[PDB]
Amino acid sequence: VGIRFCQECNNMLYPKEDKENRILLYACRNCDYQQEADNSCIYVNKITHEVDELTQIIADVSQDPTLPRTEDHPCQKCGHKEAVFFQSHSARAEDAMRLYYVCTAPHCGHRWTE
Amino acid sequence: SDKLSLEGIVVQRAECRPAASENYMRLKRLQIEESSKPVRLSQQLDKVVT
Amino acid sequence: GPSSQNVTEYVVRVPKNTTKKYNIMAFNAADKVNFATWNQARLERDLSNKPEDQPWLLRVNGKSGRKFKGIKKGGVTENTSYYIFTQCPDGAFEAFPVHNWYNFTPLARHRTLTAEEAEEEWERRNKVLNHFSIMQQR
Amino acid sequence: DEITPDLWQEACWIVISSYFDEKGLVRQQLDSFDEFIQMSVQRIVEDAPPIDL
Ligand SMILES: [Zn+2]
Ligand SMILES: [Zn+2]
Repeated sequence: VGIRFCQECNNMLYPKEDKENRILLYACRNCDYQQEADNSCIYVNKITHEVDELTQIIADVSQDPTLPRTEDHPCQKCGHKEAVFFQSHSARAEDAMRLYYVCTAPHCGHRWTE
Repeated sequence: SDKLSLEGIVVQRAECRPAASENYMRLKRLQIEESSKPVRLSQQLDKVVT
Repeated sequence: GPSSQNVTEYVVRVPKNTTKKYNIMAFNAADKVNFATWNQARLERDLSNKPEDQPWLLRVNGKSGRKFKGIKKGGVTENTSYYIFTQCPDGAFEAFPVHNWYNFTPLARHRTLTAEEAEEEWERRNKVLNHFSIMQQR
Repeated sequence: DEITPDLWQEACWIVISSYFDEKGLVRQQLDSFDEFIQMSVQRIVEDAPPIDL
């Protein structure tokens, strides 16, 4: 996890290890730049449902005329008594017909599931 | 004289907008009319050319 | 203090004819260049054409410093305009129209893979190993 | 002021009538052909490069 580039030729960094010190080095495979890593991560894969749609919905979705509105689920932060609820329709799950709610107040848009 | 010089660096960006909202659309209409002066479209003849 | 409620108002001036041309310049945010090191420069037209309709090619500090290449802006200033307010001792701004927008890009100086030997090594479509050894032979 | 529910039917049909009084049923054919003759032919002729010899 975490992608960043070298400052010399601005190409993709790659992991590498040295035998003298035994420390991870994110070195540029193109140029001759090296740097010390700070996470000890290379390849994180997520097989089950870790999409975290709560942080993926754009808060401006509330002002879409085609979405339903409800008053039984008030906003937690600003306390507005109107919200817009919708489902996900994303692949890799094809299930979990759950509702994601977005507050319709301007200068707001806290997303919450329930 | 083929002499290159650097005047300086931009420190802030500015955007100018007209105060008028509705009446400025008339000036926009005039500008569009002026822009459509030289565009050409086919004409129609009353009598066949001989 | 005076800076909290500073009041400034200077007169704008637009000359008609000016013997020297202006152009907007903008590096990329990630270039991270320095201007003190730019002791010498050479801004000449590229030789790849073989004049006014060709790109430039910046060469900083000869072969020691970095080189840059760029292109004119695709858009045209038919509706838009760019003016620069140059500071002067008398304080009157001098708005100056520009002629072109330029964008040079960084280029790295190192032994580069050639097209012919690239074709030669293309046989190793995905069988290639030891990426350092690719450049070591050359 | 407001279209009453019991005057709606007449009203809507009046609107539709006006549409068909102004456009017609084959308006797409005629409008497309008018576009072709008025501007497409002229644009095609002007867009063609000059003959250099
Ligand atoms: Zn690099
Ligand atoms: Zn809210």
